[PDB]
Amino acid sequence: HWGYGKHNGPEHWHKDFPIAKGERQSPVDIDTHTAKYDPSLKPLSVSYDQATSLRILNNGHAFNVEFDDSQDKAVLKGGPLDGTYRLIQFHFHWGSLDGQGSEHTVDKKKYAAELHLVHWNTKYGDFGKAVQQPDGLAVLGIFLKVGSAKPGLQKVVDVLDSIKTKGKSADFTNFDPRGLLPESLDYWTYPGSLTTPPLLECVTWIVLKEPISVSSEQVLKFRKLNFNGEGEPEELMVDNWRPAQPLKNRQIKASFK
Ligand SMILES: COc1ccc(S(N)(=O)=O)cc1
Ligand SMILES: COc1ccc(S(N)(=O)=O)cc1
Ligand SMILES: OC[C@H]1O[C@@H](O)[C@H](O)[C@@H](O)[C@@H]1O
Ligand SMILES: OC[C@H]1O[C@@H](O)[C@H](O)[C@@H](O)[C@@H]1O
Ligand SMILES: OC[C@H]1O[C@H](O)[C@H](O)[C@@H](O)[C@@H]1O
Ligand SMILES: [Zn+2]
Repeated sequence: HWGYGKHNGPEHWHKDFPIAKGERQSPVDIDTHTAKYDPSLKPLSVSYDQATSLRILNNGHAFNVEFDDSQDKAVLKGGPLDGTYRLIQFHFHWGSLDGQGSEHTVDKKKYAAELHLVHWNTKYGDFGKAVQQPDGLAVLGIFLKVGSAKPGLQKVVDVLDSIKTKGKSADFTNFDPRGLLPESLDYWTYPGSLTTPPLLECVTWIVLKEPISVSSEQVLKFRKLNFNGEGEPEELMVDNWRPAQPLKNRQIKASFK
């Protein structure tokens, strides 16, 4: 099965997912000097006040905090997006050490971790149909750097001991994802893909420029999770990030002048 190790990591994925070498793969390095301000971008609207979180799951690659997406409870609109995109889940990618962990990089800088808030375009009815479309998904990416603690992350941190191994889940109701945002919504945007198999080229990426700060203790608890299932030899869930992929025939646009 695909993973992040030497024998099943990103350099192997193309053998079962040939789109891994495609024209629109993610993540990418964001060259800030090359990225151009785009006056055609509309204001970005993150509308999470009615979000309904349900559950947190260790899926063997990361942990997903899942939302009720049966209605427009928590949506992303505006910016580069045409129409309404509905929040389905968020997850993170992180490193074994503070100096790596993000998927996107900024002028080749790697952050300690990266948060992905995943949304699907409601014109396509369901996530499964959305991932058949070139504008099916919008992922809001947020970098994490290590410094002061992020208070709105602590509830996530504290439940991780209950989902240590692959396949474990726990109730995770009444979690407010607004507490994971930075102050500014300045962003870069480009067309890309899922960063894990099946690597589908369906994503409008919106990557915020301002990182959030989390404490060393918070990210250390991410690193206590396990890739393995219960009873199996312990493999710490660390370095679950894909490196930057070729930009090819793309441009990164900036929301800010
Ligand atoms: C059993 O060994 C493997 C190795 C690689 C992969 S892949 N292509 O990364 O999904 C799958 C299985
Ligand atoms: C299968 O669903 C997904 C959704 C999102 C992502 S990512 N890591 O945000 O690009 C990967 C896989
Ligand atoms: O409990 C987390 C969040 O859930 C939402 O459905 C509520 O409308 C918010 O007021 C609350 O902060
Ligand atoms: O032909 C000029 C155009 O080139 C494109 O590649 C850029 O995205 C536009 O911002 C520019 O106006
Ligand atoms: O908000 C997410 C979770 O945070 C804490 O774990 C609370 O104890 C729990 O009730 C809640 O579901
Ligand atoms: Zn991701």
